[PDB]
Amino acid sequence: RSTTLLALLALVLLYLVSGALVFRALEQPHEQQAQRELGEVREKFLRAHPCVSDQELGLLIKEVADALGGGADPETQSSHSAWDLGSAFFFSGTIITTIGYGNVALRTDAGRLFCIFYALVGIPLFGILLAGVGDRLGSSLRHGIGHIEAIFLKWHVPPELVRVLSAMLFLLIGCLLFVLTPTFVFCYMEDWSKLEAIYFVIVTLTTVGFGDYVAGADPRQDSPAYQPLVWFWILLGLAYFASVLTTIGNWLRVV
Amino acid sequence: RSTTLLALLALVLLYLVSGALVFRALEQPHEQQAQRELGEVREKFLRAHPCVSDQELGLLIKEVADALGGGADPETSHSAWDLGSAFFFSGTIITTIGYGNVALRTDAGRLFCIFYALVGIPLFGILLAGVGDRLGSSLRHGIGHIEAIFLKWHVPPELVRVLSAMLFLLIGCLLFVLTPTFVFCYMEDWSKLEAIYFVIVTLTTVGFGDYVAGADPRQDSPAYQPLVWFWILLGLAYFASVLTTIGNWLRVV
Amino acid sequence: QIVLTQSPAIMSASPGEKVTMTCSASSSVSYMHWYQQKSGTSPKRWIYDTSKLASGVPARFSGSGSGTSYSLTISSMEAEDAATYYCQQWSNSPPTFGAGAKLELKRADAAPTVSIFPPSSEQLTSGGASVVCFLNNFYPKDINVKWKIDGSERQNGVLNSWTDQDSKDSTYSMSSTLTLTKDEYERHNSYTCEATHKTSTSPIVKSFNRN
Amino acid sequence: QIVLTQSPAIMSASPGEKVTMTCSASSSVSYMHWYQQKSGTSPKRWIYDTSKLASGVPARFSGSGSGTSYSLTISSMEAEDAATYYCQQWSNSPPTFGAGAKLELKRADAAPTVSIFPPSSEQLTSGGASVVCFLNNFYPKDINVKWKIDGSERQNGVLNSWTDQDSKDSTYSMSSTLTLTKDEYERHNSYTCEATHKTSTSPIVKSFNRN
Amino acid sequence: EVQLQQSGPELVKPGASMKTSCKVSGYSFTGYIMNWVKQRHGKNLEWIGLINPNTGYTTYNQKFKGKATLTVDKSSSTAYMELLSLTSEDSAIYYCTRGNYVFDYWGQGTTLTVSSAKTTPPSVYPLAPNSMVTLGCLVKGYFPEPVTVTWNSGSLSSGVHTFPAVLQSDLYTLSSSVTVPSSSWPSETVTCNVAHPASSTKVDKKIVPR
Amino acid sequence: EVQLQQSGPELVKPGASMKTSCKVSGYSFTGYIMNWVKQRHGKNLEWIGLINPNTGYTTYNQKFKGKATLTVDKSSSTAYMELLSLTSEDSAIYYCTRGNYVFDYWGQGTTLTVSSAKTTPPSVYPLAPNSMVTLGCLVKGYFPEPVTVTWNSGSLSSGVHTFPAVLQSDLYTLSSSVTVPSSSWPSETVTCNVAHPASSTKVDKKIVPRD
Ligand SMILES: [Ca+2]
Ligand SMILES: [Ca+2]
Ligand SMILES: [Ca+2]
Ligand SMILES: [K+]
Ligand SMILES: [K+]
Ligand SMILES: [K+]
Ligand SMILES: [K+]
Ligand SMILES: [K+]
Ligand SMILES: [K+]
Repeated sequence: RSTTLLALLALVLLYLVSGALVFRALEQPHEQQAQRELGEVREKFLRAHPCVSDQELGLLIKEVADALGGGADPETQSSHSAWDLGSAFFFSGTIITTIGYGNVALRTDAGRLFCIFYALVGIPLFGILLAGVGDRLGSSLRHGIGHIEAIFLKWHVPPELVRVLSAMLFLLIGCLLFVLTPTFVFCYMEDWSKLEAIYFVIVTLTTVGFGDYVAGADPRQDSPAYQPLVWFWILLGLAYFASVLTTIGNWLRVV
Repeated sequence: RSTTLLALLALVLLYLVSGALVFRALEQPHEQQAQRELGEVREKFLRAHPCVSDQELGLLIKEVADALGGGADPETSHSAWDLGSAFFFSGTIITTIGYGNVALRTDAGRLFCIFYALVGIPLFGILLAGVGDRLGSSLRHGIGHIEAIFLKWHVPPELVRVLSAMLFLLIGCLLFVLTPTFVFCYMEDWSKLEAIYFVIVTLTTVGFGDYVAGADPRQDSPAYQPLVWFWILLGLAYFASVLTTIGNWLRVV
Repeated sequence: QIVLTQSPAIMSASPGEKVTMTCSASSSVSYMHWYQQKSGTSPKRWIYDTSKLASGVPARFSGSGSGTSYSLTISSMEAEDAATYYCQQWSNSPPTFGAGAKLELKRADAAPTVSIFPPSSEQLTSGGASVVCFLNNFYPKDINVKWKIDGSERQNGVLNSWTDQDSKDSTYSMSSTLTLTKDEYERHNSYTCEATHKTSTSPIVKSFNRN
Repeated sequence: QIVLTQSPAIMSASPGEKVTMTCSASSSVSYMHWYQQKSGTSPKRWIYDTSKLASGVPARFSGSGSGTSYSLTISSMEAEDAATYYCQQWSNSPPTFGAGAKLELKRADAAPTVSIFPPSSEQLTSGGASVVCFLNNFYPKDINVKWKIDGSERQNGVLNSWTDQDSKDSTYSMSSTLTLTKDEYERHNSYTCEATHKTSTSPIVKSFNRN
Repeated sequence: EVQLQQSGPELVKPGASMKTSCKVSGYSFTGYIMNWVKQRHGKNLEWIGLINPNTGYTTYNQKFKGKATLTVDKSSSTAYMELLSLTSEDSAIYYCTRGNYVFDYWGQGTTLTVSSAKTTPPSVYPLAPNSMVTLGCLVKGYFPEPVTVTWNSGSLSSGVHTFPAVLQSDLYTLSSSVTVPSSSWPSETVTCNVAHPASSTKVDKKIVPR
Repeated sequence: EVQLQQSGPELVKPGASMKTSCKVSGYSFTGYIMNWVKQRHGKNLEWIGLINPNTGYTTYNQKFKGKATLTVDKSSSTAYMELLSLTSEDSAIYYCTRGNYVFDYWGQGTTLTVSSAKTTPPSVYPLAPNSMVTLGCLVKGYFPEPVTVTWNSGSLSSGVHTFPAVLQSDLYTLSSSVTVPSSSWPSETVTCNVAHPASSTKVDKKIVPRD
């Protein structure tokens, strides 16, 4: 319905400008401070090292930036592997899920080329498995609810409301198992704050996958089973979450 | 069938182990290239500037890292959180692309981002479905003229349906995969392969962030910055439709 | 390409007075430096990093500021402080400079002592004729000269030259030189140099007749 | 933290001979440096950045290597090249050094000239008794001394001392000193110093009887 | 006592190029950044560029990218600046100064004159006309700068103004003023002594009453 | 001619501290990093730490974090190292050397002796027993180093080996050998002359044949 389509366009377009205003107002001040700190660091270095021109230091910094950007670590001079078998497994998963954290980048042209086909074939394959698991999990959940639903029907609360309350229990546990449980897990395991962990979980299950936070990626932890196993969580959550994302969609269409 | 999905799980897993082996074999031998480059930069600097100790340069590099980590950029209009870039960043969310080349630093930023997405993604999905339908219509409608030609040529109506799909995607591909990749090559001084990698990583909504095109506007070519936003919208729609139908073919199978 | 504005470009102070000169930057800057220049010699670092005093500098000088606004101050003007002061920045490459602020000594106003001189015979024989006027030892510097030949003004082939403030009496002086060909010169009889200075409302006028 | 091994720790070369000494690093480094040291004096930068020669260094020296393996080479030994060479690294702080490689001049083998000396009476009166043995002017340096008292070997109370290679005959010498109390000394009669050297299968033995 | 000693004034034709130098003493030449700055007759200071004497690295003000080349000789701890295809816009004072954030030591400067004119001696003309009297010397048509003017061989030093030279048709002119008690002149002789070193010209002019 | 001139040798008691210097000439002190390095009698070289004379910044080898403090005096372009809580293992040679990646200039070194012992003169004992014959001097129980040994007041100098001193219970011992033609001895008097500057000791011992 062309009218509706343009209305929707204007709407979203406003949802974005709205987002923009908020993130600017919330993040720009931190950013301008950092830009200031960098310049302070340069100026301090010049005053200490008269054998260095501002312009030369500038190049040093550009070169250092490029290397850190490529995943160099400031702390050391040079063991653990980003591409070790467990981590590579994990990396692939990030593709077919479309999450795409990207905390570790491909460097080889061959890597990029293979990645293209790996995804084109991998994502639809995964989508199908996901639909499958979504149906199967909902079924298991629905059968489970039925037994407690039987108790509500005896208590003479209407079949219409009993169904609604069950939803509340239904998601609340789902959320408990897939949102709340993991966030509590991650806080303790990754040294994140409550809020960081929830941020991570949600960024993950929406498949946004910023990559600022990645469970397991931490170099120090000797926890091999953990990170793929987390992927096991990711499978459940993503399915449970997909069920939800369509539904907030329905509510949105209704208004 | 539950048995069948369990079988499907194993298939995937093998698809993952298979992927793992390839990336490991392809990338492990370059894990440490960036360190090596950093060290080279240090050692070169020391040789040029005898008034600097390794340890002092070390701190410089830590302090620089902290600042870049906060969003600073090397100087020699760069604001990632000015209006235009924040708009773009919000887009990366509702699309679920999530490049992440710019991170949120504030806890408030993270908190707001959660709700922004929960409400934003479904809202965008709906607009996307809408645009997918409207665009598919324009496409299929155009193809209609060629379909008329095939029907005259007494090509079976069933194959005519197939050729139209091939066209349907092939024409999109030209406009949405091939055209942009050629565009970006020239604009971003990326290689042919880098550009395709980018395009596809983007339209699959994987959004690694190693390559990003539309974050800031380009003086001397104004149309660039929006055209990309427009492109992403259409491309995402064209890609979704492929997936739903290839998904569509897949689920019955 | 940060731009530094020093305004005003000229100022004057009596000894004992407090002097303040400012430098505004087109975009923020972490430190400002200042140089003193006396005519005839190179600039000297005077103040650096906003408020540090260079080795030579007396304590009556100070500096302050931040962001986009910076200042140099003399608590109590002295005579040796007459100079041009420049601000400079290097928080972004390339470094840049203000266009300087010229600080002269104030003193009691003085009228020009005026003299006019007719072409020497030696010059005439070679075919040239220069009429020279000295406006000497006056204050302040703003001055206007007018040449008149036979009572009517001439404003061609006139060249002017100002001294720097004199070191001991703080006055200024200038020469004005009307340069003609012997022909033009011999055609007229009366030559007048006319000076307008704020000390008097009525011009000072020196004249001579070729006769 | 990075460890540099130089092996072997001693080596010898005739003049004209080619000499190569190696430095292996516990983990890769981008560059190796080398120093030359002669006894009595400080180390000198000899080679730096793997293969650059310091100012005074003759061209018979060269350096090479990469990653974890580095070498210093003398194309054709000369006499002034006898010295100790050290490798050092500074691709990781802290900088570190090899334990050095001592390079001596080769020469024809020579047997020790051996002499044994009883305690002086002067020493005995103060209650001590030192029996001394000189093993002089031999080559190569590897040598073994054994003390025997009344035929039974003694190793305790023995102190040894070696010279540096002689700068002209290229030999070595050592002293061995058995230090006893006057009591122990007077209890026995026969004292023998016994030297084993490459130059013979049969020890060289000097002896004396207390009486 | 850090010191930057620049080479002397330079005179060149339009179109030519020019090289000028700055020797440092009192510190280590290779330890600090060297800069050059232009000042066109008594007006704003303009940073030309820098060189890092230790590394050879140079960067220039965009305005001077084509115009100027900086180099150094480490052994003689001397810095050089070359300017190219000179025009009259290039006539100015040029300084070398040291620093990577503030310019802490400056050379005494060197003056560049870009001109077609040939060495010419001045014509010197007397200027003759109360308690005091003022006399003068007109010194015109000389090149190049400078000239020096004294009075009665230096015996008259109070009351003396020599005005700055100005260009008149590719040549310089100035005058000099001396004021004396009217009892003194013409009772006593007054003579101006003009010297123009470039042309080895030394002239005395008596001021005679009209 | 770059030159790093270290101060003289130092002798201190266990527990005390000690400060030693290195004055640079021939270049700009503040332009280069200064390091100190330890060498304990003829073994591996050990980097102690560095100071940036221009900034005051220091870093130390973990081994020496507690032990050593580096400082500099810019005006006199001198670098200082203080060592604390000295123990016997601190006895070594110490160098100041210049560089931020290779060590390109070294001081001549300075020797630190850490010891409880008090200045003690040596006991000197003669060593008396083919055409050549060998005699000796045992020089024992002296502190500190060094002693000087000559033979016939220096007039007998060919055929002489003086072995390096060794520590025995806080005191030094060495010997010296001289070889001469048997025709010469005992026909001719042979005397070893020992001097110990620290204790102002001068001793002459005639070598006499054993009864
Ligand atoms: Ca930024
Ligand atoms: Ca922006
Ligand atoms: Ca020249
Ligand atoms: K990143
Ligand atoms: K992503
Ligand atoms: K999706
Ligand atoms: K994503
Ligand atoms: K996604
Ligand atoms: K990402």
